[PDB]
Amino acid sequence: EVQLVESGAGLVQPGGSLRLSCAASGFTFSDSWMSWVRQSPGKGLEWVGRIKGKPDGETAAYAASVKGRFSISRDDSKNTLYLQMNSLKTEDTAVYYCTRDDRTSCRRGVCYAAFHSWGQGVLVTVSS
Amino acid sequence: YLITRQLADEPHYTHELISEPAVRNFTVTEKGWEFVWGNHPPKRFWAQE
Amino acid sequence: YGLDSSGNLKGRTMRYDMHGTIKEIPLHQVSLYTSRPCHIVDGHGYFLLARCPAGDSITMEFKKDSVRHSCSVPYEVKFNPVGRELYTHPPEHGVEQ
Amino acid sequence: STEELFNEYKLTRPYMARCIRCAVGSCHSPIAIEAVKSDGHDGYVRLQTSSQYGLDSSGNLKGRTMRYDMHGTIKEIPLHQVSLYTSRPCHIVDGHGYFLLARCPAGDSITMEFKKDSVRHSCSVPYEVKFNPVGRELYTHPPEHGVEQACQVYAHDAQNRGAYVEMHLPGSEVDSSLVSLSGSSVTVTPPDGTSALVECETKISETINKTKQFSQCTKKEQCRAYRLQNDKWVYNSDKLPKAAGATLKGKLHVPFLLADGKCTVPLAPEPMITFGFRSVSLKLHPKNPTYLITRQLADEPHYTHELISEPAVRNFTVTEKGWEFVWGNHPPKRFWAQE
Amino acid sequence: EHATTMPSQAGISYNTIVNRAGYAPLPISITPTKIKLIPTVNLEYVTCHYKTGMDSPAIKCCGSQECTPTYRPDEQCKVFTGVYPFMWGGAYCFCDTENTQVSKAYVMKSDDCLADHAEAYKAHTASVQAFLNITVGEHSIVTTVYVNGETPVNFNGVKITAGPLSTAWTPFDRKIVQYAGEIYNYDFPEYGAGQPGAFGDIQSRTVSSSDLYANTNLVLQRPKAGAIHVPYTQAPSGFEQWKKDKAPSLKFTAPFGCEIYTNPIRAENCAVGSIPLAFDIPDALFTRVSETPTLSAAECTLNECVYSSDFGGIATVKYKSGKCAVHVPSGTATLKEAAVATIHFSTANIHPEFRLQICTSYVTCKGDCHPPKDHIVTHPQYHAQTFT
Amino acid sequence: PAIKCCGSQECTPTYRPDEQCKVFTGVYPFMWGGAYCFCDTENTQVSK
Amino acid sequence: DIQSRTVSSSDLYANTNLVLQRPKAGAIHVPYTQAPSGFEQWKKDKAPS
Amino acid sequence: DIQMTQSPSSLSASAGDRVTLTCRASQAISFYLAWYQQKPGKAPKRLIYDASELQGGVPSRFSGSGSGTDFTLSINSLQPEDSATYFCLQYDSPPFTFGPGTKVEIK
Repeated sequence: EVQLVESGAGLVQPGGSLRLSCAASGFTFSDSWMSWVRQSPGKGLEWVGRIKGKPDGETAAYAASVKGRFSISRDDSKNTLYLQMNSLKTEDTAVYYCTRDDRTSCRRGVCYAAFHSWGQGVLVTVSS
Repeated sequence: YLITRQLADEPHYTHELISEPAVRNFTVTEKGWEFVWGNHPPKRFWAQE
Repeated sequence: YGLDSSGNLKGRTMRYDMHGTIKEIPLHQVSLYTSRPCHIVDGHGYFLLARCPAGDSITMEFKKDSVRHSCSVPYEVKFNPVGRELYTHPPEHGVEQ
Repeated sequence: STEELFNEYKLTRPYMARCIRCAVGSCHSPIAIEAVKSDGHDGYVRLQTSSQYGLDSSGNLKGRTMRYDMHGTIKEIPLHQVSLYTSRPCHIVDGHGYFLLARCPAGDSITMEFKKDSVRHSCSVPYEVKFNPVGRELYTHPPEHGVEQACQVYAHDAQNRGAYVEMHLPGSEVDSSLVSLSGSSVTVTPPDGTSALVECETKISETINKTKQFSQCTKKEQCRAYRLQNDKWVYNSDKLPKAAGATLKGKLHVPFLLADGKCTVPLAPEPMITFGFRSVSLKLHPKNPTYLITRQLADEPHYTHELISEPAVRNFTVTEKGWEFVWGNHPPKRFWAQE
Repeated sequence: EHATTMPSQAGISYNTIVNRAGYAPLPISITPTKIKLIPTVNLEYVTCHYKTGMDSPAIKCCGSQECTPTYRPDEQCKVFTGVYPFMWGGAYCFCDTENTQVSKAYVMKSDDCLADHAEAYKAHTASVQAFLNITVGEHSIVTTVYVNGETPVNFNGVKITAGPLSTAWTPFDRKIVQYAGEIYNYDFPEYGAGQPGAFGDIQSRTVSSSDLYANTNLVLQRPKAGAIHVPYTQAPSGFEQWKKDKAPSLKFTAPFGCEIYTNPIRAENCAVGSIPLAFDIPDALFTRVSETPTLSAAECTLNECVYSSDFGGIATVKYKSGKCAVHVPSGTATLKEAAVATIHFSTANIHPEFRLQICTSYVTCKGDCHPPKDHIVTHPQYHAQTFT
Repeated sequence: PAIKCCGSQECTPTYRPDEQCKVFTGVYPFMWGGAYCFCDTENTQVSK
Repeated sequence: DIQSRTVSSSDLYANTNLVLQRPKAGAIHVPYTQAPSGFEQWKKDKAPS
Repeated sequence: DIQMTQSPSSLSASAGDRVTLTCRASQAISFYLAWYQQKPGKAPKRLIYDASELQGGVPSRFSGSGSGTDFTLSINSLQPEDSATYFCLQYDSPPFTFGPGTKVEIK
């Protein structure tokens, strides 16, 4: 049982800064593709981001709506996945889920990984 | 065995035992084309304009 | 195949009449081939299962310490593979049909 | 001597692996054929097997004996009791390590078998064995006489020319004989010297040496015992499992490689050449199939290359410029006309 | 009573409207997921290999014998004179002449004739069938209809007499053979015209029967001097020959995209034929006059346009706030949905001029579609073509 | 192969020629000493 | 299909269409389906030298 | 962005029956589809990955089959613990798009 706990959500002064965190335990952390997803009212699940492992450079691919605003910065000193959201809009609010991405086929170097695990989820309230 | 037809009135069926490396240039209309090659599942292709 | 000279049950022996009298051979000494050798699986009653390849005949043979009893017959053994790929010997892997 | 090329194989051990037609159904045979190679010319082929060659049951140097595994314990027999056939019987030439040099003819499949006390161990793999003749005349069994041309053949040498296969750990090997039921418990009984891992259903244990009884387990269909050797090394087989950590513990030199040399190819009968005005009539009487390779020595050579296998009569034309003729492995023969 | 006509094809949503005074149009959305053709099949016979039964010889010693016509399949009996047979313990007789050997050979069927046997068939009077996700006013129920006319369904008010099919086509001929899960088409001989060499060397009316017809050109022959054997020269089995000489059955050779299956005999998804319908819709499922919102101004906007097989189009409208029923009169735009914002459609027109229609009224929509990107696809056209 | 009993596995890159990798789930394999894993599902296999 | 700069290199371009497959239930094997050796085919049907 | 469609959107049924679901794709994704599941106010759950490999923990009455642009999700036996919204995932080319969902309900 991989363990994942979302933290740091609540109410915000919109158009600004905010942080969420996922305090993981249950897998080899520094060799783990991890990702985020968000669920909206009336709209399904959007992928937000995927971070890569130390054997690739801790790179982070993002989504369209979030380039330059959302940034992932993990650290191996503490098993914890950060997301420092910036310049909050009115649709960015959604129930976030930290996830682990197990790679299941590596075809010619570039690998492909689904979303295995999930957190309990946390509510981000962007309003005024 | 190469097993090909069309999904129209005139299927124009081909049953050819390929044993050496071959190349085959078929035709594919808007109605259909089928492709069965050995023990694989059937594939089925259509053409858009 | 599957009995003794006295009628009691026994697993992998064959009984056969030589000039009036029944004998026994264990089945691990009774060979047969078509083109290249076969491999006896099992035997029961008159009938004998085998795992033979394709060929133009069957020759089945045994020995009893000085003799070589063989019998060859021009009955065709066919290898009729499954599916739209024509094998003469099965693969280590594939799909099921 | 023959000791310096076993300084890595001695640290190995043979293994058991699946094959599909053993003697009755699919089985974990100990003479599994991981690979077969027949890129050489004159029937010589190379079998990468699970069994070892040139060693004994413990590692000590023995000459011409094969060394196999049987349900955990290494056993041995000589080599003259092993037989392998493709379609006709082969003829084992030599063995070294995981590898075996044989002189097999062409076939669809290759079968390898032997007999120890009363069983008939056998393994058959669908690996096509290719007789690849040398030259322009295409033979099936090489000749009593002819001419020596170049050839590449799988050599009898066991030296290190530079090829290598891997050698890493074996995976933990399961053994249901270790586990039994003592009426009420599950009894784990490892062999003396090595340890056993027990996975039941919960516990994961590492028994050194003790006939241990486990409660919380009624039947032995639940528990699984894995033998822990972790001392001798193996080829990266696709039919053994893989241990955890590193799994790369050396290299092993590949014997009996493709070496250049000389091989006798047959000469055909000398054809009967009837001269005519701008005409050569070749009466070609072959013995085996033979190539007919001819050209004109001008800008447009009109290259002819025909396989011939029956008595032929072929009438060709010869200009003032010339005409080359090659029947089989005979040397070139040139002709010119004159007015 | 709404009447209409549909293309018989899987995965093709058909969306129609009932325009009548007072009340509003109704979107009727149908999605046939399986279109099947089960015929009537009478078994004629079955056939497998044969087993040349050679009852043992009577050897008469220094005397004669006479045959006896025991009625067995392909029975053949004959008396030979002048034999001198050997056995392991020596010869059998002291009269060289005046001996006799009576041979008797017959043709019983294989012992494996329960698993390896082809069963022949006469076929006729096809019966077509369908599984529909009918939708009449948010009723996405699923059900089954035998398209034969008087085979009504009745779920809610409306009754639907789907039927007939507009063609009597079958891929299945009158004469059919079943073997190895595959249905060949073959003109097998009837029960008695089984010629030697081909399909019909053995004919049994069924499998567990006891009546067998065998014509195998069976002809005995003399035994060699010093041997006890009943030889013969028969026509080879036509079953093995049919197997060595067959074209692939119908799953690989049938037209109209039929998918043939064998428990029971069927040909599904045969993309051919028009299926008519007839809808007797009551007046309880219509309500407009002031119930469906009206009087809006959201005229038309287009966003993406591509004349492709898939729904290559995105058009948007800028607007009470109730569910309307959308439909294009013509074939230049096949709307995905049938009710409502934006729409999604498919077209073969380079410059569409489709008038989108709301329950209130109709609005004009014009654009210019691009070509599609990849020009082989794995889905059939969701739209029918038009001249220009 | 790396067979994990009643758990899971992750592939890993090894930049070799035409390096295919695939993880599998639902295997109940045999060695000479009987079955390897015991959980019917939840077994795993890696083919590289 | 196999391209190596020199005989003593470390890198090699390999496009053989190696496609792994599902293993048979009750067996430990790494099945594959790929294209055969183009070198061998060339060695069969090549123009005479 | 590979705009999917998670069709149907309402495929209710009763116990013991069989049901299917489709997540069709524009571009040709080889086998990298993942059918997931979601419940009221809880997190999702990986059901099938690679379209043919059932996750460890999922009862066998679910099953996968498909390739390219067309896929399936066959429930051989819909017991009443399956009141849930089912999704589909694409992980061959970013963005990692999902289908909207299908709201499998029961009574």
